[PDB]
Amino acid sequence: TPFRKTMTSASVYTAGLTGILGLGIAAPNLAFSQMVTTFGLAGIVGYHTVWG
Amino acid sequence: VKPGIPYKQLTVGVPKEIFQNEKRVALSPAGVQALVKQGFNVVVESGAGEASKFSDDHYRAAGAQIQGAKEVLASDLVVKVRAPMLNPTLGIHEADLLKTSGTLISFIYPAQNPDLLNKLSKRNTTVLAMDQVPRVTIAQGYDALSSMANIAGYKAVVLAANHFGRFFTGQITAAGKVPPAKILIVGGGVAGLASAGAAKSMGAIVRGFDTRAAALEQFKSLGAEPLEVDLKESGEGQGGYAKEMSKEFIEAEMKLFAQQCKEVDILISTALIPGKKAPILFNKEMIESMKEGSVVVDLAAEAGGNFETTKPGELYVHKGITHIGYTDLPSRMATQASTLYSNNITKLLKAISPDKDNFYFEVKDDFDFGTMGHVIRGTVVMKDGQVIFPAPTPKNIPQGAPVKQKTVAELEAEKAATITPFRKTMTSASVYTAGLTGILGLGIAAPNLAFSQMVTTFGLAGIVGYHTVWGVTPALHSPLMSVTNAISGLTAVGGLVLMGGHLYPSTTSQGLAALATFISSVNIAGGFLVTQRMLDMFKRPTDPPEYNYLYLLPAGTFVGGYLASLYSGYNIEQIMYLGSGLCCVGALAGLSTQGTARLGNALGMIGVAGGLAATLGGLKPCPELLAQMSGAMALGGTIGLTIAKRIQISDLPQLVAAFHSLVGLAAVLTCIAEYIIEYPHFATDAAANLTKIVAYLGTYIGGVTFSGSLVAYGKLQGILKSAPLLLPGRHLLNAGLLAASVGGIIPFMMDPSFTTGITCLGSVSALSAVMGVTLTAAIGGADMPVVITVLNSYSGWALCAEGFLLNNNLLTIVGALIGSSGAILSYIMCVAMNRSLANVILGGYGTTSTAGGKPMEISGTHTEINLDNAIDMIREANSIIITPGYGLCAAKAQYPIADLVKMLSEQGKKVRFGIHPVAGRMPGQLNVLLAEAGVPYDIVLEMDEINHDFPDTDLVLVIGANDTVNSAAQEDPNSIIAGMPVLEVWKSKQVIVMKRSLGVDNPIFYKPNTAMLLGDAKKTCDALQAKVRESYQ
Amino acid sequence: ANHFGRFFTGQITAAGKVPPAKILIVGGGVAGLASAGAAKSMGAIVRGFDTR
Repeated sequence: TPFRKTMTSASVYTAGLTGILGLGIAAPNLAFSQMVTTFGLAGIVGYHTVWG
Repeated sequence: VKPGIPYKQLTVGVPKEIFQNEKRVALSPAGVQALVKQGFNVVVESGAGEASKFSDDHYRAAGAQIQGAKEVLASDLVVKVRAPMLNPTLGIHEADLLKTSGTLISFIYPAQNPDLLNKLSKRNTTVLAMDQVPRVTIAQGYDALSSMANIAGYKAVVLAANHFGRFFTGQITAAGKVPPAKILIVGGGVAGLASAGAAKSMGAIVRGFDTRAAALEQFKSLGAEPLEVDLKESGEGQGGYAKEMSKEFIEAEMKLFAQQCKEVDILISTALIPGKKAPILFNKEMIESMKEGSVVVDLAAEAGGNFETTKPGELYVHKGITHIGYTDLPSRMATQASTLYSNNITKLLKAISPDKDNFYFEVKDDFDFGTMGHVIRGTVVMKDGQVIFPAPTPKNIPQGAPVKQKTVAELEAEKAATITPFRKTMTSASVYTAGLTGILGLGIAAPNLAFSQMVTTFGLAGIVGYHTVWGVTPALHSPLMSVTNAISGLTAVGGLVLMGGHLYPSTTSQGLAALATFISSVNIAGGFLVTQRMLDMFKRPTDPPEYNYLYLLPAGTFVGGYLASLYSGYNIEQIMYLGSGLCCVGALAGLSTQGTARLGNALGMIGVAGGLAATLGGLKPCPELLAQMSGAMALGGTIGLTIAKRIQISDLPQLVAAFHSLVGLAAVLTCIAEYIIEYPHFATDAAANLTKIVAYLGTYIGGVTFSGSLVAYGKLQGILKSAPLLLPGRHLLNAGLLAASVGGIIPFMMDPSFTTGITCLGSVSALSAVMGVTLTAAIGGADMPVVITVLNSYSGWALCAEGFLLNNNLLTIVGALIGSSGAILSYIMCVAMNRSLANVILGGYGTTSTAGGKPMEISGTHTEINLDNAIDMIREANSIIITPGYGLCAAKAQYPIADLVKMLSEQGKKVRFGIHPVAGRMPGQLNVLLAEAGVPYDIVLEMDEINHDFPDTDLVLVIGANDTVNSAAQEDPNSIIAGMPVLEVWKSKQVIVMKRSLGVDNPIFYKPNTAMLLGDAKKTCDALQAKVRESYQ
Repeated sequence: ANHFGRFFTGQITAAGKVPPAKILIVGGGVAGLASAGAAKSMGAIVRGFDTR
C-alpha cells in the first residue's frame, strides 16, 4: 500500500539521523568531528563517481 | 492605369482533347478554384472530365460555366493538353476555332512542331510552351515533363505487377522461404528514381546504373545498387543531362547489360537523349538471355526505345519476355496526371503575372540565370504570332558550383582536426599543473589547522555538489533554483552568531547583524513555500496519495533529540552541522526522478531547521535577546510567507531575482559587522591578517550580486528598458572598476587604523555595486536566463566566503552546493544557445560557429490557410507533437491548449510536447507553466529525446516558437544562430504555425509542407478547441 | 493498380501534396492480412475490420 513506502522511507531517515546524533554524543573532541565530516563527504564523492 | 487588362476581363478556355489514346484533362474541379481566385473566368467543355472520372456537376459547382466546343476554344486564354490539331469530328484546324491574338498554353514542342508553329503564327496568337521550362532553381513549381515522368514511372512500377509471374515482395512462409526478385533500371533520371522508390516500397531489389554519376549516386542514396562499368567515358555533358558517348563505352555497357540480363528478373529501360534518337541499350539475343517469363519495360517508347526489338504501339510476350511497349503511360493514370498538370499550371499562372489582376506576362530578353524573365523568354516562343522561338543564352552562371553546400556540423570536425594530440595533451596537463600549484599556493598562506580543514570540507562539498546537480531531471530545473534560494537563507546562521545585546540592539555591529537575520529570514519561508507550491502541480491526480505528513517523524526526533541532548549537558553542534549539510544535499538529490520530489523538499526543511537550532543552541542566549531573535525571525518569516502564496506562477523570475538581492545584501551586512566586531583582536593573532582578505572578498561578491539582481528585476518587470545600454567605451570603465577593486586590498592592508579599513570596505561595496549595474544593464532581453543563474552562483559563493569568515562548517557545504548548482545551470543553457559566458556578459556578437559576413538569404513561397480546413487537417492525423514558445504563456493561452490535448488524446491519438531549454526566461520555466494548466508530466518530453521521432510524426504544430525551430542553425554557416541545437521540426509530413503576421527570417516558413494560421494566439487556440469540441461529440 | 487512377502512396513534393488513399479490407481471414501487408508496403492507409 502507498502508506508503507513512505513509512519505511521515513523510518530509514530517522534511524540515520539518530545515528548521526549517536556519533555526536560519543565525540571526545573536535578532531573526530572534523574527520567524520570529511569521511562522510568523501563517501558521497566515492558513491557518486564509481557509478560513472 | 496598369499595363495590362485585369483578370476579371479575362476568360479562359479548356476544350476537349480530340487526340487518340489521350485520357488527360486540362483542369480538374480542384483546379477551377485556383485561377478563379486569380480573377480569370472559367469556361468548360461538355464531358471532358468524365474521361478522367471527374464530374461536370462538380466542375460547374467549382465556379465554371460549361460551354460548347468551338466556343470553348474561342476565349481569351485557350489551354489544352495536346497542341492545336485538326479535329476529325468537326473538320477545322484548332487555330481557326480559337480567337485571333489569343493565348495558348500546352505541350507544343515547336522544335518538332514547326509547321504547327507556322499555323499558330497565322492567327497571331501567343504560345506558352509548358515543356520548354528550363531547369532553374525556381522552376520546381513548373516542370511538366518531370511530373509526367514521375506519373509514367509510377504507372510502370505498377505495371510490373499484372505482367510478372511471381510476387516481388517476398516472405519467409511456413511451406518454404520465398526469395525476392531483382529489378533492372536502364536510364537514370526522375523516372528511374520513382520506379526505384516504388520497387523498394514494393520490396524489390534494384541494380540500376546511369551515365550521369550524380544520377547513380542519387539512386544509391535512394538505396539502389548503382552498377559500374569498366569504361572511362564521361556520362554528363554541360549540365545535368547526358551526352554523346563513343561505341567503346556503349559496347562495355552492352556486355555488362548482357551479363546482367540473365541476373535480374525485371528490366526497365527509360534511357533517351532529348532531340536525338534513344540508343538501343538492349541487344537481340541479350534480351532473350533472360529467363522465360521476363519483363522488359521500354519507357522511351515515343523516342524509339532502348532495345533491339521493340514495337512501340503494343505489348507482346517475346519468347518468354514481356515487351511492355505501351505508347501512352500518361494515358494510364490520367486523374493524378490532370491534378499535377493543374497544379503546375497554377504555379505557372501565379508566376507569369504576380499582380492582383494585371495579366502582364512581360517579355524580357537580357535575363539572368534563375531569373523568371529567362523562364518567360524560354516559355514564350510564339509571342503574338511573332517568333521569339530562338531561346537566349543565360547570364553569368557558375551553374551550381558549390553543390556540396556548406552544412554546419562538418566545419567543427574540420576545426577539431588542427587540435593535434600533442597540443591536446599539453593543454590537458597544463590544467593540472595550474591546479596543483594553486593548491600549493593555498597551502603556503595557511595560518593554522582550521583553515586547512575548511579547505578540505569545501573541496569535497564542491565535488558532491558538482555530481549531484546533473542528477536532477531536466523537467525540474524550476524547483531547483527555488529550493537553492530556499537553502540560501542560511546566512541567518551567520547573522545570529554576532547578534546580541538585549531586547533592543545597543551597538552598531549588533544593529547590522539583526537586520541581516531579518532580511535573510524572508528567503527560508518564501523559498520553501514556493517550492511546495510548484511541486504540487507536477503531481498527477491519478498518482496514489503520498502521505507527506509522515516526514515529521524524522524531523521532530532529530531536532528534539538535539534539544534533549543539550539539555542533558552535551555539545552536539559540530555533528549537527554535518546532519544539516547532508539533509541539504539530500534536498537536491531528492528531486531527481519526478517521484521523489516531495522527499527533496522535506529533507531541506529538516536541514534548515537543524541548522538554525544548532546555531541557536551553540550561543546559549539569555531570554532577553532570545526574544529579539524570535521577533526578528518571525517578522521576517511572516512577510516571506505572505508574498510567496500571493504570486501567480508565471511571474516566478521576479521573486527569484529579489531573493538573490536579499542574500547579496545580507552578506555585505554580515561581513562588515564582523570586521567591526573583530577589530581589537588583530594584534595578537595569526589568522587575523587573512580574515581581512576574506571580508574584502565577501563584501565584493555580495555588493556585485545585490545590484546586478536589482537590475535584472527591473529589466524583467519592463520598468527598465529591454534594450542594452551602451553609451561609453564600456571596457576601460569595467577594467578600471575591476583594477580599483583588486587594488583596494593594499590600503586595506598596510595600516591597521579603524577608519581606513571601513572606508575601504564602503569603497569596494560602492564600486562593486556600480560594476554590477554596469555589467548587468548591457546584456539584452533574450540573454536574460543567463544572468539569473550567474547571480545564483555569486550568491552561493558569497555564502561560502562568509563561511570562511566565521569558520562555520555548515556554510561552506551549503554555499558550495548552491554555487555549483548555479554554475551548472548557466552551462546547460550556454550550450543550449551556442554562445559562451564571456560572449554574453561582454555583449558579444554572433556565436561560436559564425564565420565571416554575407548571411545567405531566403527564397521560396509561403502558404496560408484559414481555420476551417486546418481543424479538419488535425482530424485526420494520428500523431501530433506540439512545440510551444514563450509567446504562448505570455499571452495566457496555455489554458485552451490543455483541453485540446486531452480531447485529442481520448480518441487514440499521440499528442506530445517538445520543449526547447531556452524557451522561457528561466531554466525549465515552461514545464511548470504547462503543468499548471493540467498536462501530465509524462507526455512532456525534452529536446534530446523528441528530436529523433519527428520522422515518425504525422502532424507537427508550432505555437509561437520562432527561434528554436529554425533550419538556419543546420544549413547556414553565416547566420547568427549557426550551431544552436534546435528541434528538427521540418522532418515531418505537414507543419502548422500559429503566428500573428508573415515576416528574423526562418526557412521553415518556405517549404512544401508548412501552413501559417493568422490572428491572436488565444483567439486562435480557443477557436481550435471550439471546433474540436463541436466536431467530435 | 490499373483500376485506380491515382497514385497509391502519394508524396508531398514541391509541386502539390498527393493525398494517400484509403483502402477498406472488408473481411480479414488470411487473405485480409496478406492484402493488408501488400497495401501497407505499397503505402496506402488501410482500415480493415472483421467480426472475429
